[PDB]
Amino acid sequence: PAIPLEALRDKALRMLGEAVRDGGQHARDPVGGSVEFQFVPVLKLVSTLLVMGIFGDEDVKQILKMIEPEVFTEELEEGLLQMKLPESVKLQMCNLLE
Amino acid sequence: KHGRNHKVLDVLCSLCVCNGVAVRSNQDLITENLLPGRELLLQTNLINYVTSIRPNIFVGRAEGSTQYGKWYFEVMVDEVVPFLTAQATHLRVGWALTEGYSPYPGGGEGWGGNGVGDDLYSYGFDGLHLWTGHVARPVTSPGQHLLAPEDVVSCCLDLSVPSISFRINGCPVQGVFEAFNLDGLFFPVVSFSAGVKVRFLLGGRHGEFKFLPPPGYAPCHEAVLPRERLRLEPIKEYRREGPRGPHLVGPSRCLSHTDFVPCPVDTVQIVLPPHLERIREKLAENIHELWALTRIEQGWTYGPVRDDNKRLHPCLVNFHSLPEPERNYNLQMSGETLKTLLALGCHVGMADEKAEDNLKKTKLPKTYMMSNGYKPAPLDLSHVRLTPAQTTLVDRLAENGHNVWARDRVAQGWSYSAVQDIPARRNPRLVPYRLLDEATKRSNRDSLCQAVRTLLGYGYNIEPPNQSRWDRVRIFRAEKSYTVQSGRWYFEFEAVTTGEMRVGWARPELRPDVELGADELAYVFNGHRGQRWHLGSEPFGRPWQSGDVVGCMIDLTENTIIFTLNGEVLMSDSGSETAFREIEIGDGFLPVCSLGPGQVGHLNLGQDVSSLRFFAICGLQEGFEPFAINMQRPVTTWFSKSLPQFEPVPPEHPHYEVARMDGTVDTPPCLRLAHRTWGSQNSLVEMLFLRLSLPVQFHQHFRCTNRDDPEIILNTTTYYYSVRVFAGQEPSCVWVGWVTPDYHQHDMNFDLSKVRAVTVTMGDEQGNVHSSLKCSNCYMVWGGDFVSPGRISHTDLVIGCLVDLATGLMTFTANGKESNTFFQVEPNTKLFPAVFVLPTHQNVIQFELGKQKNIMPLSAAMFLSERKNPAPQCPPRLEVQMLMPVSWSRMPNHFLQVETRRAGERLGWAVQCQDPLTMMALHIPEENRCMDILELSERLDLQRFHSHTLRLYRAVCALGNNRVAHALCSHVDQAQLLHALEDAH
Amino acid sequence: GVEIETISPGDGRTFPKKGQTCVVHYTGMLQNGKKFDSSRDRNKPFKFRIGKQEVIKGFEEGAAQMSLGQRAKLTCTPDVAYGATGHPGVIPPNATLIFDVELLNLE
Amino acid sequence: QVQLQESGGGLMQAGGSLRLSCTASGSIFSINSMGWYRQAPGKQRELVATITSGNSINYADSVKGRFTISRDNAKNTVYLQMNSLKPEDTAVYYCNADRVPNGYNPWGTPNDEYDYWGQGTQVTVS
Repeated sequence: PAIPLEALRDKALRMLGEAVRDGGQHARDPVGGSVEFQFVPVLKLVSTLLVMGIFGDEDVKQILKMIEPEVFTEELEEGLLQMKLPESVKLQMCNLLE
Repeated sequence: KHGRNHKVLDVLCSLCVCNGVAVRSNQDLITENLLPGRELLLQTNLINYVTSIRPNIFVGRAEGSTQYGKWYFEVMVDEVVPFLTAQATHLRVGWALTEGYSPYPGGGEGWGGNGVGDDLYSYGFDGLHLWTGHVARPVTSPGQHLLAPEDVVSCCLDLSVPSISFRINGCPVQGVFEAFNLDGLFFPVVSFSAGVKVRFLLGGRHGEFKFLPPPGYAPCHEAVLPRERLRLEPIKEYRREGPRGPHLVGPSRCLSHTDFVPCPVDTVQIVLPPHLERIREKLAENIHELWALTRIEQGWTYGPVRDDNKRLHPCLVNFHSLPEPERNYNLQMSGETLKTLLALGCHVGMADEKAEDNLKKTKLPKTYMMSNGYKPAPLDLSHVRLTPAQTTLVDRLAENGHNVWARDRVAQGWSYSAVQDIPARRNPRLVPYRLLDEATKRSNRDSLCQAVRTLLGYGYNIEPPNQSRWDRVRIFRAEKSYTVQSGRWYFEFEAVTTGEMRVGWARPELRPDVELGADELAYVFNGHRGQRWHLGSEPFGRPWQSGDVVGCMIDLTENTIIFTLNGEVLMSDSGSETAFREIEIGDGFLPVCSLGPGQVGHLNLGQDVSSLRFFAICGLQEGFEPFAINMQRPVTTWFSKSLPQFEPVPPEHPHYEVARMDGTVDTPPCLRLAHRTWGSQNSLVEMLFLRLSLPVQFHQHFRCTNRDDPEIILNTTTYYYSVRVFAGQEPSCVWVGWVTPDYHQHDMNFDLSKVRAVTVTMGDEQGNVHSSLKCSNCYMVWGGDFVSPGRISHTDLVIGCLVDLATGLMTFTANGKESNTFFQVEPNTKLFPAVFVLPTHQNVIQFELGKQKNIMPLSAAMFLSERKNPAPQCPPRLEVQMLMPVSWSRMPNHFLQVETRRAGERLGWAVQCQDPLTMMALHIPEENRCMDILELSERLDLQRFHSHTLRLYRAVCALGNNRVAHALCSHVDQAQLLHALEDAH
Repeated sequence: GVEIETISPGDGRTFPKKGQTCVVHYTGMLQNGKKFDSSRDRNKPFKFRIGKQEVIKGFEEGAAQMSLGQRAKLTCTPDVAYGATGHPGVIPPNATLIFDVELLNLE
Repeated sequence: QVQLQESGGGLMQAGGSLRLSCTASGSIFSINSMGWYRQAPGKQRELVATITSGNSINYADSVKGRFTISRDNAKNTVYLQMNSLKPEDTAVYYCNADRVPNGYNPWGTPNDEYDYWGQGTQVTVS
């Protein structure tokens, strides 16, 4: 079945960015009831869209900045790797780095 | 046949795929045999929000009522946006009933919001259909189109004969409602979604009617009560918007149709002690003196010939010297006054030791200049004043006089109107004395005040002598996911309106039926009368005032709860600061508040510490943290909704027990009800509404249609089920029949005449009717009719109900005798078997699911898999459910922004709404009702079942089954998935 | 056949003919009010052409019977619908289909 | 309930004599002051001479001409006679019984508004 892929990619990117921002600012009501429920589905969707090749150059650059704003930069915000995460999130970012 | 079990779903998932290899045949078979039915599996969709607005005009009729029957109003449409946010805009106009019409945002029954016409208490029109009982019937009009901009709708109501008619753009509407219940008051109502703009026209000052009213129909604006001004308000609400923030509001107080009638006390037959010739004459003389003094103060005088323009008193004598009629007028004045006093608890007398001679009777400033002057003033007020009880007694005397006056006014045939019209027999002051304005209240009290002072001076020794319980309380609590089991927490509650509020800390298992503090499930403080409730009551602290903030702190390290009023810690009688102590943590605590009738409050948990008042005064440096401080989103709260619903009977219910006996000799499977504590102390008896958990559905098309004959058994469509009333239980207190899914009446005085009923009739252009359909929600027969045919009789009463799903009719029999009562329904209707009983014996009733000759049992009708099986059986899914008055509901996070403001005297009152608001709804097929998906946060069984259903969807779609994916796309669409992706709750 | 009932009036003169392209925003549902189709969820009008029998015969007759800009309700009896061989997992093997169609942008 | 049936006052030319009979059927209590009102077509309602028990008659502006009003308490019957006529006299006449005696009432508004109207009849002058 068909589905708008550009809008889905933009929505997933915005959701991942806002999830990272919410994770940085510690709160007592994470989305889904826990950090794992907040992060695993979004990471799975992002990884699927990335391996499928939907993301463009700018989107890939934004994802790289989200993963690590210091290492991936071109000539404050906390990267996803710096913050403490459960093992499922670790598996998802391992897939991303693969 | 067994129910909603997730293990069967797991079995199907294991059936679909094993070891990474997909079996296409199993997937296709499961998809074909499970999905198309769209039953037995919960459904999901996206719906809009609907809000209703009324013009605050209540009209009804009763025996001896002071109101008027016919009424009429106008509604004009300015802007309508069709298909906003993927759904058609909702817009209906009609009448609604005060009692029973309580719509709520979200949830509801029927795949979306109710609005107008989705219940048997409201009747509406939307330009193409007549809406009633959640049923839409097409109607013929010269202009047949949906409600468009620049369209005008005329709505009229007749109470002499129940009938509501509509007229669009002058063109009459051929369909009319009829024979609806007249209990309660009717008010205009409009229901709408986002993207509409309408305007009410009630005539007179507020708006101008586009078309003239039909003869005999009064404008709505004439029905406004004198005490209040015209204002647009929502029907009911549990919250409001204010400068401080969301103000939690309690239940409101509404009038009744019987309130308008006058009910005074008759005093004509009252006899009097021998005081008439002794003191009644003196009272009459004092009245003459005061009244003549009032005339002398004005320009009135006393000429020999009576004249009004010349200011000439008829008698024109100092002493009244009136003839028999004129004198007996004041004689009967004082006689009726004494009769009214004696009718009440006051006892008259003249024990004053000749105080009449001691009276001054000389306050004559010589202002009189003619014959009927020299009116002595006793100065009775100067000698003795009036006690507060005496003033109250004057008040009830004036009320009684006004009530008897209203009684004759109704007797002759007068009615109430906002504008006075003598030729039309309309008077704006004939409403009861309580409903009267203060000006006429003072106008009808001065003379009685003077007479009562005269009595005091003369030595008078007169001395003045279940269902609604749920509706008068409303409980708001924090969600069960925010339970705290450690630390120190603080929140605040502001009492805007003083009285009947109770704030404190509850437990996760707190019930909505019980009051706060009555049970051990909550530690609460009541500031109206200054006490604390944990189990019972005990004085503590001081009562609060308007605008007072009470801060509640709890520490589970010290196991204590502390209440502070305006920054000062409240203390008990002994001086202890802690209201409660030695509290076991248990499962945690939650913020909770309870509001009574007509009460408002502000619950500040403290998300923003800056807005939290009095926190620095006490709590900030004591180590207490505000409740819900660091979370990003506001706390979701759950409120106690008073909508009765059918729920399964708990196995541990102290009073009622259900036995399941089956397979016996010469007896079909049956369910028997018993009373556990009958004939013993601490036993409660009350009406019980029981139903079966599974319905039977009629066919779509009504195309007619010893040992049992197999051909007839295979060709029959009728079904049978019986109810046995045991010996010792009164047949006069049993009602047996069927109920529609939308039955929410918990009346403790239930009678067969209290059921909803409305006949919708469609006519042609010339007025010759061609269709008249009756709609109700309860089809039962009363055992009283059967027993009356003929103490305690040892013979049981067997009442058998027969239904025909093809013809569409149901019949009732008792003791094998056919009864004259029969009922007819419409296609695509499902009815649950039900009994309403008042227990009066240890053994009450027995549902028997059996069969007769050539008649097939209810098991086939209920279950598709056994449609052709004549053997009766009772699968575990079949269960007995009882009605429950109160339940818990989830408060929506966002609400519509309805803006109401009067446009002008010629334009009327404008209502607009433009901000969209959508929600995701989960629908139960069998019960035909839906709730918010977020409500699954507390329903842990439906959540698990739905999760396993999604897993089954993934399993059948697994491993490149694109056809199954296409089939699934119809059940779960793109919009639902996109909405659920960003759903933060 | 197909029963047509108007809901909102249309242009009234620009009726479609064979060989043209019509876009429609519709919402399909079962006879018992069980929704299964809606073009508004996809946020994309459905495009089709009269004469190539890409869509069911009842849908073609309903679309051709009504004019441009008209919102109307169509009832499709099973013999013009999928009939006995209905959509597996979507449509029961015997049911009539109710559609709420609105014609726009005729070509 | 006190019902005042008023009959008479047929159409007559100027100077004609008209007799009107008013009968108040109801409770004998508070039977007094069987006054008369007249509402001209599309005009204000004026007060005709009011007669009360005890042979008390109160006149006003509308009593111009030859008005003879007499009442009997035995059967609550009022026999109004209008011997003359004027073109302006055309109005709908009503017979109204009120417990207020001689236009005086020290009780207050509850008894002032305690009034019993009647059907009345149309009197027309050519």
